Amino acid sequence: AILEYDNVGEASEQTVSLLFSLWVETVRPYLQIVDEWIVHGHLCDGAREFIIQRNKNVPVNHRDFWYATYTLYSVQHTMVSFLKPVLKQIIMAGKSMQLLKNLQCKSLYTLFLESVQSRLCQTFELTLRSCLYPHIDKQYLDCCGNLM
Amino acid sequence: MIHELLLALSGYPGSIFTWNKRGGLQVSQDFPFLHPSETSVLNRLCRLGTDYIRFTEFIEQYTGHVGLHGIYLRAFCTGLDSVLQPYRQALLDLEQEFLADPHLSISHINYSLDQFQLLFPSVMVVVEQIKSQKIHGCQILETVYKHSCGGLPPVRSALEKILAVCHGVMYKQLSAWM
Repeated sequence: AILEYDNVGEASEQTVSLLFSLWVETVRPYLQIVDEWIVHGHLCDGAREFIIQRNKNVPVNHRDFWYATYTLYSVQHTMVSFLKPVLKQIIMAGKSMQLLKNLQCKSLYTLFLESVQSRLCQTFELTLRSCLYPHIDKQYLDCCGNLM
Repeated sequence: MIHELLLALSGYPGSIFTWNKRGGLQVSQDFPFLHPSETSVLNRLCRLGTDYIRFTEFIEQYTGHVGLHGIYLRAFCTGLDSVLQPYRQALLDLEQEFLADPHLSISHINYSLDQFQLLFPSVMVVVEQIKSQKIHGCQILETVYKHSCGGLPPVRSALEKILAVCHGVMYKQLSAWM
C-alpha cells in the first residue's frame, strides 16, 4: 500500500503520512526483535512473531548448529519485502554474534525513527535504502571482523 | 425543497429527485406547486447533478481501487475531485445564504450555479472520451493536453490545473528515473 501511494505525491499526504506512521509503529517491534537477536541472541519472546523459524533443539556443539539453529519458515515461505534485502545479512550477523558469545564464554528502532525524522515526496523505498540498511551493514561488518 | 435540491446536487437524490442509473437525475413531477419553468430549471440542474454523480462514481472506481488502471488514472480522479471542490464550496455557500434569507428564488441558485453549468459538460466529455478510448499511461497526459487548448476559459483553467497535476506526477516519475 505504501509503495502504491508513493507516486500520488502530497495530494494524499493526509493518507501518506498516516500510513508512514502506521508502518513505523508496525515495524518497530520487528526492529527491536532483530536488534536483540543480533546483540545478544536471546529474546524475552517465547514463540516469535518472526518469519524465520528457530530450531531450539539444535545442539550448540554440533555441525548443523551453523545451519539448523535458525529454520526458514517455508509453507511457500513467510517473508516481508523490505526485510528481504537484509535477510541474509541478518542471519549471518545473528549467528555470528551467537558464535562469538559461545567462544567468548542505541536502539535500532530509535535509529530508524531519528533517521526518518531527519530526512522527513521522497521514495519511501529509497528512504529505507538510505537510512535502514547502512546501520545493518556497519553492524554486520563489525560482527564479522570481531568473529574473524 | 431547496435543501433536498442541494442534497441531490450533493449526490443524494430524494423522493422527487430520482436517479436512474443511466437515466440520470430526473424530477418526479408530482408536486402541486411545480410549474413548467420550475421543472425546466429543475431539469437543467439535474443535468449537473447527474454530472456530479458520474464524476463521483468514476473517481471512486479508479482512486479507491487499483486497461483502466495505473497511477495516471488515480491522478486523473484526484484532479477531477479537486476541480469539483470549488463547485462544492459554492454549493455550500448557496445553502448558507438560503438558510439566511428564505425569500430567495431558485432562479438565484441557478444564477449562482451557471458558473459551473458550462464547465461541467466539457469535463464530462473529456472523461468519457478518456474512459471510452481506455486511454492509459502517459497517453492520458497527452489526451488532456490535446484538449488543454480549449476555448472555454473556465474549462481551460480546470484543464490546466489537472494538467499541472499530471505534470507533477510525471515529473516525480522522471526525477525517479533520472
